[PDB]
Amino acid sequence: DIVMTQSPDSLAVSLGERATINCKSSQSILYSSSNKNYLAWYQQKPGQPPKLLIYWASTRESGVPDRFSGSGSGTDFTLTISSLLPEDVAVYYCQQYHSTPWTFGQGTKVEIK
Amino acid sequence: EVQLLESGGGLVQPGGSLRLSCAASGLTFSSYAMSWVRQAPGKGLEWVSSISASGGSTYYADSVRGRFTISRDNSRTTLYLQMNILRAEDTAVYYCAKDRMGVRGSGWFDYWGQGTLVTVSS
Amino acid sequence: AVVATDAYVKRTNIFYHASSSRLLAVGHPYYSIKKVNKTVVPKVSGYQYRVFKVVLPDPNKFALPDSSLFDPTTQRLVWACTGLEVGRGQPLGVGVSGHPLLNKYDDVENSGGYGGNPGQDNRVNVGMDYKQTQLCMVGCAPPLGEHWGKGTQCSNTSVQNGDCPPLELITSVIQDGDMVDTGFGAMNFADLQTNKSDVPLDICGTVCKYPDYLQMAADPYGDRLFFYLRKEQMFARHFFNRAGTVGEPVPDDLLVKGGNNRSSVASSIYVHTPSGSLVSSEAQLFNKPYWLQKAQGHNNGICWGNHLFVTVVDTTRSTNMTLCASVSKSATYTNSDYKEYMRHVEEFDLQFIFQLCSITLSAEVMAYIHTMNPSVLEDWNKQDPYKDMSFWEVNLKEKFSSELDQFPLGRKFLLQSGY
Amino acid sequence: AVVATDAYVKRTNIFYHASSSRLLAVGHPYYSIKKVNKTVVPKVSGYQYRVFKVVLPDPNKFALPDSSLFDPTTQRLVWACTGLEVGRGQPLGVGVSGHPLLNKYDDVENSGGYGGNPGQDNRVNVGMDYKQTQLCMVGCAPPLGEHWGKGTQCSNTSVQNGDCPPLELITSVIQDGDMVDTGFGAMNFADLQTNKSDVPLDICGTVCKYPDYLQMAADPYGDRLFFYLRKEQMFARHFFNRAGTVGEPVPDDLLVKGGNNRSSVASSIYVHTPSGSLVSSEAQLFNKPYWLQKAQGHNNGICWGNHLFVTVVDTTRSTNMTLCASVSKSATYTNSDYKEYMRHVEEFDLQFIFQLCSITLSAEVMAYIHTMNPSVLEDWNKQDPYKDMSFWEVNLKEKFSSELDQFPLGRKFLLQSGY
Amino acid sequence: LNKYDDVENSGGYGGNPGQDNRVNVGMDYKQTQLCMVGCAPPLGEHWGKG
Amino acid sequence: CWGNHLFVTVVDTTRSTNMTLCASVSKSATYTNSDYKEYMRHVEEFDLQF
Amino acid sequence: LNKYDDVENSGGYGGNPGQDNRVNVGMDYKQTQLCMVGCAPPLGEHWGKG
Amino acid sequence: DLLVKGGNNRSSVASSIYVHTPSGSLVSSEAQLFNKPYWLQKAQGHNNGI
Amino acid sequence: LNKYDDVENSGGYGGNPGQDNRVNVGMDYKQTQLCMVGCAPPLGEHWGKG
Repeated sequence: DIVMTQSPDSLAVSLGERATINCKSSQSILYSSSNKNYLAWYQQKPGQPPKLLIYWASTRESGVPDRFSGSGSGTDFTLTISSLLPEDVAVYYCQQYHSTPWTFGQGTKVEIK
Repeated sequence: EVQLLESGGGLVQPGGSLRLSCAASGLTFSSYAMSWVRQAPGKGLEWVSSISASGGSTYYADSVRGRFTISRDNSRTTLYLQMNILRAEDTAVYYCAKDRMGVRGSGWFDYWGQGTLVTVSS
Repeated sequence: AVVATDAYVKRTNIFYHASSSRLLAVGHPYYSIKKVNKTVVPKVSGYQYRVFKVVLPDPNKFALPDSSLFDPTTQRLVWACTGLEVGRGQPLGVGVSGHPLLNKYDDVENSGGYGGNPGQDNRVNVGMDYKQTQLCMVGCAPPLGEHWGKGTQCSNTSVQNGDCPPLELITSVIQDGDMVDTGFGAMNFADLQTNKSDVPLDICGTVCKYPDYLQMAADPYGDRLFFYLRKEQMFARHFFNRAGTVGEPVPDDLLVKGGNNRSSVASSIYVHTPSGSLVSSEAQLFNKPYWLQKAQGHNNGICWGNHLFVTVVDTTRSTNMTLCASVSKSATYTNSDYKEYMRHVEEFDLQFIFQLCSITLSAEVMAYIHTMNPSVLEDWNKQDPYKDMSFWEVNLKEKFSSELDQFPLGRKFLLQSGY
Repeated sequence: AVVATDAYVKRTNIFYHASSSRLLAVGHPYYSIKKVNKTVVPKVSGYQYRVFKVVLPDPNKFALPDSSLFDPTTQRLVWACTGLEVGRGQPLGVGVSGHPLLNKYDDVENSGGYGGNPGQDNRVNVGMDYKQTQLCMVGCAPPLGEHWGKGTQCSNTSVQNGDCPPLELITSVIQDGDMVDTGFGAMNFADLQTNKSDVPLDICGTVCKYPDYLQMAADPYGDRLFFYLRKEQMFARHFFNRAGTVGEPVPDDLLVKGGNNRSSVASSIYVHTPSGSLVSSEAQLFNKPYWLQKAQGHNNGICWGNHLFVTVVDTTRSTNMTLCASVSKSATYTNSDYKEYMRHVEEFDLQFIFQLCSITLSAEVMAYIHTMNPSVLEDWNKQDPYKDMSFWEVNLKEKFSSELDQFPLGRKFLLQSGY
Repeated sequence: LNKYDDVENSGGYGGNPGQDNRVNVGMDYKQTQLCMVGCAPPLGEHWGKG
Repeated sequence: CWGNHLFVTVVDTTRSTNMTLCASVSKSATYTNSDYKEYMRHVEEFDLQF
Repeated sequence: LNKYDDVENSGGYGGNPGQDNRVNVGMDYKQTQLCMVGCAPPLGEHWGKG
Repeated sequence: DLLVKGGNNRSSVASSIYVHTPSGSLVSSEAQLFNKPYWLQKAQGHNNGI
Repeated sequence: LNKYDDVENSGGYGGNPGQDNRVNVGMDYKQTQLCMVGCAPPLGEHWGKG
């Protein structure tokens, strides 16, 4: 079973600054023929169901602010919040849907400083 | 305008059974595959079980296989989870999640339910 | 008036056996792959009509064993069909067709939903198998086939876009490669349906026909068919629903209106999926000799103009084989190392036994034959609609032989006749 | 020209009965287990051709009641077959085949919406049962079988990798242990499918064959089959796709392009799952005697060269039993304490009644036989074409006896004939 | 059409009906072939309100 | 046949394929399906001989 | 009706019932036809408490 | 040599011991053997019902 | 009863057989009828450990 490790621990980002979060798998996720990385990034607020942020490791969901971004390949991935606002305090998770069982990360808690 | 409502949580003695249900409001239910996702109190998100759009095929995790069961009701537009031989490790909050693709579905979820709490103790 | 051929043709005791030998066709089962140049791979399927035009040698020029047994001036000769056998090869199987994007809004057998509205392009990948059919026909002219086509709208109020096209029953000639109805009807799917996503690929761009037994039976002379056999079966497997704007809404008096999300009445165009139950060796018609004893009409198996037309449909052996080719080789089973192809192969062996007949051309006989078919008289001494039609030409000019006992059908014929 | 065997061969009243006693075979049903030495455990399956070569004693050499009737110098003797019975044991059943890693993407019989494109290695564990077949043929020479194989391309432009291989119809001789068509195709699955994951483990690396009746019925002498019986049936259970790049995409004019989530057209290579129907005992062909009276060729049940070939296929008794062996013992049912094995067992009983025949060797008769077969005349005083071929050899040299009533089939024969 | 629940193989009591629980249903009918010939039109029986 | 009359009653449900027709009101790039109107028709063909 | 689980093609271990696991079930019976004629009323057998 | 090796969780080939579940088709009264007398006309063997 | 997966519609490589994966299974058997008459008790054949 693919174990996803979120390298940065719960980190506090200053006001109006970028935030970076790294996700790593124990197997290669990329498919070489079509250049597809099977990775999704979710956001959850305290007490509410989590909301989708990124899919295919690059594409962005409708209604999601452009401030978020995702990148990476192979076994390394990063999610970056270009600008920080008070509404972005949440807990973020990375999921792989390359192979069953579909596993989520341990979750990283992002909070203002 | 798509909503998901869950019902069936409560206390139950160890070894007993339970049933959860999830109702979808403004959605073409017959198209999208769906899943149940557990979350322990204070821990991370864990997959449980998934069903095909037409209900033909189902998938379970290793720790869940044999005890739980997932079912579909397209005419009444409801999703069922039957829980058998409960343990103390299953006290958590359960989520009714909707996939993106239809026939078997790629494993990322667009909309989620509100979540219902299941407790197994004395 | 019309008189039977028995009245004015006399039969002799000369018998001949002709075999076409093994015939093969290989090609794609759905469409025909043509490159920029031409059609390298034809379209071969089990749900197609097989029309064989068999060409016989001219009995007049053909050197008979005896030329002194007939009058060279006052008599002519013609070939009369006596028996035949159609041999198929390959194992029994069934063929799967479908559409990657087919119009199927919802399942209505054990599902009915009144949730969200139907958006644009609700199409699904659907595969099925067709209705089971077998048929064999023999005649002098290609058979007639009926289908339903768009009618001609005359001088009237100009129709708005979207009005129901008028329907007409169009009769035509069944040529080689024309498809057969598969449980969706017998219509010109190219003209009566515009979306091009309502039926599987192998019929969504062509016409499906059904033999016209009533008119072919009502014909006066009886040259269209001497002999036919048919056997078909199907059942309804799944019921579903089509998506689109409804042309004719349900009348108010037939239902009680609903509320909330039930106010919008769902689509009411209901369709099913055909199937064929079981293929078994005890229901087949081929690989069996038929002795054409008495014709249904007046033409009693006489072949005018040295022609013969044999029509075959057989969906009992219709397996579509799948081939795989390896573009490259990688470490552990990449899906992009392999290319997939679909093929269908069809094999025949047609065997016939013919008899010789002679006609005495008196005044009444000459006049009657002139009234019936002027070509028969003009030949005994030319534009023909068969010129532009596509058939499968089987030539038997150098395959006649009277050594009956040396061929299988010859042995069966000699044993059956007893003498 | 070819004459019937009834002319130059004269039968006698000297009947004989022989039997092969019980024949047993035990082995793995999918692949033959072999250690570093060789095949310790053979491969025995219910979907294999069983070809028995029965070797008969020489009529001239062995003992006769009296030699006053025949002339040793001006005459010779051959053995002719006049009846047989093939008896099978073990209860009726159905055998299950499968593949741990089979190429199957989606089940398209009934679905909703679209899903994404295949990744790499989308392969699943699939089991199924096959098309139901049972046949039996008998002849002097081994039967022929047809299949579809890769073709050799002549001198032309060098083909790029991944092209569709050309197809050829190949005819060969069936040997003991060859597989049968199973509703997937009668084709070479080892050459034409390179991924090795498209059909179950039985036939994923072998050649399926189908009897070639059309050409064995057109042999000039007809030594390949005296008689044959066959019964087949199947139906289609499930339908599904395949994963891999499509060699020939759907033409641009046959479909209307979609948008958004229906943009990428799904795979249009459709396959079904065969299934035999209900197994019964009233449909059986075996455990029933057959009386050879008239053959379909010219050779009327006369054995040349003191050998005979029997080909049998029976898939109605094909249960794979399962055995379990205990490695150790634990407290509460450890799953790793047991080891699971698969066996298949087959049991046969072949019984024949033969008749003694004499041939008068005149000059023209001798010339005719020499033209037909040189080995026959050579032996009436070498390398056989069966040097490399495989058969199940059954010797019946010391098993001929004229006490007909003492054996079960002899009483049936005496009831039938009456004398 | 007035269909509520599928009782061929059922599990649990989901609940009681509300108002307007009707679904879109299709099916195929009983198979019949029939031919009468007579001088007068045939009589047919049915069940009506008393 | 009294009065120069006959009555023939026929029921045959074994040929009851409901044909579906589609007509186009407009043309769009990517299959809007609001362009298409769907109609349904059924046809009976008879031939009585006495 | 008293019915706990479906055991035909249902993987899963056996849970212990609680109280009143009954469900609403419908079916159809075995097909039968019978006709007898006599002078005395016919006899019939069944199994009862002894 | 009978398979092409997979990767990731496909590396360990799954079990290949396949079993099925039997079932009789239909019970009917026209297929019974019993409740009908049998007359031993001629035996198959030498002992003729002694 | 020892059963792991229903390979008819399954085969996902997402788990391995653990310890004690047995499930409750019910079924009906192959349908048989047989009647034999003989002076001596009939023989039967089975497969036993060697």
